[PDB]
Order: sequence, then structure tokens, then C-alpha cells
Amino acid sequence: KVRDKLNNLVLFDKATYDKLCKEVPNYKLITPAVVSERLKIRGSLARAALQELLSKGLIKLVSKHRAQVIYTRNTKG
Amino acid sequence: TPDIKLFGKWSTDDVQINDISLQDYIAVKEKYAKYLPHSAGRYAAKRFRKAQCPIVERLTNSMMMHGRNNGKKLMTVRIVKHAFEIIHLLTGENPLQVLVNAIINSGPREDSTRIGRAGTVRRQAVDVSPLRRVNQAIWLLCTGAREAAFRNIKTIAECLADELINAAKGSSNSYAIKKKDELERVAKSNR
Amino acid sequence: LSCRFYQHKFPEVEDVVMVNVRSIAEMGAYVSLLEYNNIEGMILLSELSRRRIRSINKLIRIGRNECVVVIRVDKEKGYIDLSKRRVSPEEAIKCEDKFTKSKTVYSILRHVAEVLEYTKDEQLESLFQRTAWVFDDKYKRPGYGAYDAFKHAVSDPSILDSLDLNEDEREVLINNINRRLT
Amino acid sequence: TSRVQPIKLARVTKVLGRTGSQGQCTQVRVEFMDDTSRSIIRNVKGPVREGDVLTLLESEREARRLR
Amino acid sequence: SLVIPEKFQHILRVLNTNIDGRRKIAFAITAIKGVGRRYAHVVLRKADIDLTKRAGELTEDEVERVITIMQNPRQYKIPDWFLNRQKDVKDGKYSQVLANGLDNKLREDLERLKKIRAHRGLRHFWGLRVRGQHTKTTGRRGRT
RNA sequence: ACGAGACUCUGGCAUGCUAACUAGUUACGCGACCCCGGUCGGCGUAACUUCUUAGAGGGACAAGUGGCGUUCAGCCACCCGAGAUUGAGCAAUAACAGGUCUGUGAUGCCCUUAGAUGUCCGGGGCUGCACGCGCGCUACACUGACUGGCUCAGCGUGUGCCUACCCUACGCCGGCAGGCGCGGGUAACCCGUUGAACCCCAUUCGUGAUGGGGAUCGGGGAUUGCAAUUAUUCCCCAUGAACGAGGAAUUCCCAGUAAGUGCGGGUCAUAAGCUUGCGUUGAUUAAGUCCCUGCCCUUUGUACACACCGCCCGU
Repeated sequence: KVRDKLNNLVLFDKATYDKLCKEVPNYKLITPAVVSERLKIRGSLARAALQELLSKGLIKLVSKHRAQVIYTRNTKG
Repeated sequence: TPDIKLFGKWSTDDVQINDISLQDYIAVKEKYAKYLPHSAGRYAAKRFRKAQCPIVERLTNSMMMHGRNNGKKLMTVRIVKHAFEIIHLLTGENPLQVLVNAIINSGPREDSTRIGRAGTVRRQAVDVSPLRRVNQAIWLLCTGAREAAFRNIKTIAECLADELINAAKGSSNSYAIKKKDELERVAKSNR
Repeated sequence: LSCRFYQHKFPEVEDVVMVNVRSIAEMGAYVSLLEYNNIEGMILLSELSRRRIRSINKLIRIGRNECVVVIRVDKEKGYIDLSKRRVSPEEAIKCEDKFTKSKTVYSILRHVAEVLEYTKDEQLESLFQRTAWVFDDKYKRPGYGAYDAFKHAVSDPSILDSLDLNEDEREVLINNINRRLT
Repeated sequence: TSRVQPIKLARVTKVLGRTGSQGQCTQVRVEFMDDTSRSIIRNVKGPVREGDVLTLLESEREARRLR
Repeated sequence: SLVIPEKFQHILRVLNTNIDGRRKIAFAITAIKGVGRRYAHVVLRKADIDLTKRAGELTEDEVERVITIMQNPRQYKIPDWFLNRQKDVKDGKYSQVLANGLDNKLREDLERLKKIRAHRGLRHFWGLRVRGQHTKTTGRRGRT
């Protein structure tokens, strides 16, 4: 029964950026919730990073909504 | 041209039911196959008319609970559609097959009845009717996703998505499988 | 930082455990085994007492530990069925003494771990394996083979340094055993 | 225990009156499919139809009354 | 940009209070006693500072301009009906107070009522409700 | 013979009947915009009741089929079918020491009647708080909060006798609460096609007593009234408490139902956290039982009959 009060970073440090750029385009389902859970960052910060990766073109859009968005990796072939 | 009742973008055919005891109670195949999980009504009027309802419609109707969500059918429908999106993009498997195999795997097949006076603890082992199997299975899936998506950063479109696949493979990391097999354990403990 | 007490992940059948109760449910009740890393357990309503009860919290007492016996376990799935009715009155003092030795060993090793600054799950399991589980497997007693080993090693440094864990960490553990276990 | 009873599935033939303290149980007349000659009575919870096949964890007990 | 900038000030020491830098600038300045959500948008609209940045990366000149808007809001064309303290009984001026003038002026008003012996002052001295509501069924945390 | 039933009102349909410039539809002309064709709740007038209004008649009766039943009363499932159990109204003999003398110029008796228990004026009180109890409202959040845009109803009511106090389109001023000259309706004509809320879409927020929650409290400005202080009410900026899904116990309900959500009426000079109606979205479970709390009939028992909340024995 450990509490472990989360203290999410408001912006990226050095290790989070390349950890994201090497592991997030190698995952099956990408949503800001699972990005905030795995990378211990804020929800809006994950949304901004995912918008940057969408503008870069390494993530394809699946469906957009005001509640949550759905993202997936590129085909490895 | 109505070649196939595509459930938005998923095909209602080529889905396999593994249990024969739930064959006539789950209607998804070739007759009760709709484009939406929202129909008109007059489905809970007589005794067994709810067995003819589509299973995704029953899941959508049982999705809404706890006061502030009653009547919001559109919101539960779009949760169901987004959950089907993560289910299709997550395993590579057709999302209607995942719904069917989870309900079979999460159905409690034996029950204990409270017997005696008020306060005494006596249980008698009975078996569960196949309609009530589907009914408590849908209720268990809905309450597992509901208590997963509470005071958490993870959305309900993802909390519902992880809850069925853990019930589909029988990994027992889901909450429906947890109450299913403790109920089977209680029914087995005193027969 | 926390882990299991003994080397076994899940206990065997017909074994006594001391468990912390958490909440009361309809079919059973949710508890937490403090010596098995707070895993989920179940106590039955009819198994709480052999006679007629008047209220649920006559024997619930949420927050205070109790003694139970494992009736049926499932190692592959992680389910333990507990029993309250099948306990002897003479077992309580021995269970309390065993939990006292286990908790003072866990507190001493936690103190040595935060002195040595080794904060990792696998590294902490390695420290337990090199500190207590080795002498537990050597003396063939799950709990009774450890406290006697620290009691001997408080006076015998040659018996203390038999495990090849480290040098400075071994000195810190010997200092903790000398200061605490007197 | 130490014995895995194989699960047998049985289909009803006739529904009887509803038993139980609150009338929540029901007496049914089920029949086996590996040999269609045997008919026993079981206690079921929930609504049942005619021709509704049920799963049985055990196939050895007999139905008791409301008590 | 999204990478943390250099000299990213975490804890902001402004007006002898503690201010977090991880919160939005339209909401991190609301932790100061006396200023709230509505008046915060006007201040960052008079100053040429966007609302899309956190409070932890702003620097001395912009936070100094915001502190000038705090202390003297009248001649930066903030409307007179937007203020919390208007038409004073001591001197008759329109001003915005930031926790020090606010706390000491509320204390001075309460001792003014207690000295003038109005029933509002007597109810504040006794520790009861002043706006004229029922006390029979509520207020059970008054005294033991 | 009464009661139940029978009877009435409302909902559910009828492209058949009667009818509509205080309701529209379809065609025709004119006008406006665009690329030859679309939109107009823009303007005007040749048929019509498909929408609407409301009158008369019709339609569902266990009527048919297959079973169960003494094959008698009736029950079950199915087909054709808008419905094969819609909801309300009225509601018998007998009595309650049930409530109302504060509904009445309905009322017996008693008290009082000029230093009045009649009446009137002015002020206060019915709101006063160690505490306990009941009906309710808002929330404890991410099935969410804020901000923009999109978009859909039905019951109603409205210038009153002494009695003065109505509902409101439109123009300007002001952040807003609000203010002035202007027009309609004594009402299917005017508010009004009642651009309602919940929902839908798109940003901001990210598990933090937090942008949740708005209690408490300070300052200022308008409206009603002869008069607001013990803030009538409304508006603006600050103040941001408890509350992390609630112990023993207990209430209501089974189909357009519970629940969420808003709109009318009653009180009303100023006026809804209450109540009565209305509409939108819209489920989980069950077609059974007498175990609990009670009710109806028959038999039996009784030392009860102001009737078990009864009666009664002894220190």
C-alpha cells in the first residue's frame, strides 16, 4: 500500500526527449494517457509532443476527438 | 448495396462462438447485425425478448451507471466505437471476436444462494442460467471498466479496451475474471 | 522499498500466516499478507467463527493483524484462501515470535540497505539472497534459521563473514547486528 | 479434491415449480448429451427456457428442496 | 522550446510569498492572496505576454512589468468597476490590494466595526454569522 | 341490492367523413445570391386537408389457429394486426373520542367587553443558538470542468371590482445588474417558428483539496416598496472552508419506468432549494415467492372483549 505521489515534469529534460523519439514510434497504441503513464510527464505535454511528432510525419492519425486521440506506429516494412 | 452489415467499419460475419450453451442468447450473426449499437426499443417488454438484442447494444446499455451518466446513449456509443478502435489496432484481431470470447471466459457458471434467516451464513450451490451468465458477464465487464476509469489519467476508451482483452485471454489481471473465479471458489467451497 | 520476507513467493498449504485485514466485502474480505509482499487474499464469512456472530465487525477489526491458516493456494494464478476457524490457541505465541524475528530482520536489513544506498528491486532481492536466504536455506528453517544465525554472528565474526556479499556492506551489516541485536 | 471433474453440458426437458426461500431458484429436468437416456433434477438460478442447454461443473448431486 | 530552457527558475519568490513555476502564468499568479482567476487575464492582456507559457521560464523585465500592473493598475487603463476595493471610507481612492494592504485593511475594518459598536462588529467579535442567515440548524463547528 | 365490474377523461390509428386569411401544404408569378440548376420562416394569389386544429362515426372482442382444463368457467403461445395487461377519475356497511371552533355572518356552552382577549398606530418578534432529528439542494470530478460554434419541444399564462400591481417585440446608453421615448395582445393574430437545458463538435486543463467543490467574509453599483439593519433581490471583483464514494440502519421503483436535464402554474409590490404539471435523453434486473413487514378466506384454541399495547402468579 505505497502512495507514490506522482510529480510529473512540466517540460522535457534531455533523457525524456530521445527516450520518446526511440521508443514511442516503436509502440502499438499511442495515446497521451499511456505516454504520460510510461514517461511520467503531464497530459498536455504529451499532447504537445504528439502534435510535434504528427507534424514531423512519423505518426499517422487514426481518429481525432475532443476526449482522446488514437495514434499508432509506422509499418516496419 | 447492402452486401454486408458492416458495423461502422467492422464486419459482423466470420465471428466464431466457442460455447454451445450461449449460442441462442448472443445475437450478432447475420440477423441481429446493425450499423449502430443504438436501436429503437421495445426490447425489455416480455420475458425473454432481451435475448434477441445485439450484444454490443446490451454492452452499451449496461455501460451507463452511477447517476450522472444515465440516458447519455451517444456518449456510451462513442466510447464503444473508440474502444473497438483500440481493440482492432492493439491485437490485430477482429473486435467482435474479442467481445464474444471475453463474455464466455468471464461467465460465472455456478452460484451460491443465501438461505436461512437474516444474519446466518449458509450458502447452497446452484448453477447459473445461460442468460444470467451473459447478464452478469456484461455487468462485470462494465463495472471493471468503470472502476478502472476512476480518478486515473487513463481514459475510459482505453480502460474499457484493456479490460476485455485481459478477459479474452483469461490472464486474471482483470476485475471481471477476479469476481468470476472467487464466486466459483465460494460455490465450490460449500456444495 | 519493500519485498517479501522469505524466499518463497507463495506459501504452501496447511501453513500459518499473520495477515493484515483491509476491507470487508459480500462474499469474502480483502486482506494483505505482510510477510508475502501484501498480496491479495480472501477470508470466508462462514469461516470467521464456529458459532453465531452478531455483527460483521465483531471479528473484522479493520486495520489490526490476525492469524490465519492457508487452506487452498494457487501458485500459478496468485490466489490464497485463508482460514480463521482452524487455528489452535497455542500457535498464536509462536506465530507472534516468528513475526517478531522476521520483522526485526526486515527492519535491520532495510536500515542496512538505506545505509548502503541500493534502491532497486532486483538488487534488493540479491541483498536478501546474500544476507538472510542463504542462511535460511543452510539451516533449513523458514524463519527459525535466521534469527539464531544473527544471534550467533553477533558474537562470532567468522560466522558472520561466511557469506560473500561484500566488504563494506558486510562491515555495515556486522555493525548493525552488533548495535541492535545485543 | 485432487481430481479434475470433466465438465458436462445438459439440456432441459421440462421446467418444474420455483423452489427456494424467496422463490428465486427453479427445478429443471436436464438430460445428458453423451448418452441421451439419463434425466436428473438440478437447482438453477435465473430464468430458463425450454430447450436451454446448461453447463454443469459436476454431474453427481441431486436437487434438494427450498431448504 | 519543449526542451527545458536554461536558468529555468523553479520557485518564484514574488511579494514575499511562494509561487510555483510549473503552473500556467494565468493560474500560477492566482496563488497570491488578493488576486484571482478573472483579474489575471486582464493583467496579462495589458502586458504583451501570451497565455500559452508556464511561469517558470519568464524573466525579470516581464515579471517586473506584471508587478507594476499589480501595484499601480489604474493608469494601465484597467476599468474602475473591475477592482476589489473601491470608494474607501478613509480617503476615497480606487485601489487593488495584494495580501498586505488586504490583510491589514480587513483587520482595520474589523477593529473599526468593533470600536464603532455596530452589530456587525459585535457578531464578528462573538464569532457568528453576519449576513443574516439561520443559525439554529447549521454552524455546528462553532465551539465545543 | 350495494361494492368490483359496468361508466367517464387522456394517450395509442384512420391518406375515409365535415371543415378552416386567427393553421398550413402543393403549384404559379415577382424579387435576392451563386455555378444550365439549387436556397428563401422573402413578397403576392389557384386547388387541398398530406402537417395542425376538433367534431361525428369506426376499430380489439379471447376474434382466429394449436394445446391444457370435468373439455364448463378460463389459461398459455402464435399469425393478421396502430394497441392481444396505458394512465387517471368515481369508489359500499360499520365505526375512530383521528384533525380542523386559526376557512366562514356554520355553531352550543364558558370567559371578556372601555385601565379591553374588539379595534388602530409606531417599533419589535415569528429568523434569536452548547445540541439532536426529518424533508430537500450542491458536490466529492477526466463517462469530467472552462471557452467558442452547431442544434431540437410541450403543457401553460398575460392589462384584475373596491384593486393601483399584466406579458412583451423593436432603437439607443452601460461590462452587467438596469434606464428613457417608442409598437402589439385583452390573446391559434403579440411575445412566438416559445433559436430551453441535457446532449454534439473543436481548444485549454492533467490525478495536484487541482482550473473540482462555492460555504464563510470585505468593498462597490442598480431594482421593488412609505421603509431593508437581523445583508429583500440581482450584478462586479476579491475571499476558496469542510468534502477523497460515507458506520448501524432505512426509502422509492419494474417501460418511455427509474434516473439525468431544463421549461410553465401556485404563492408574487420585490420571489423558488418547495409543490403541481410539462417536455428531452433514456437504461440494469424480474414475469416469481410467503423468508421478513402486512393483508383476504376456511378450520381449530382461548382464563381476551376499553379487544395481546389484553389478561395474570409469587417473594
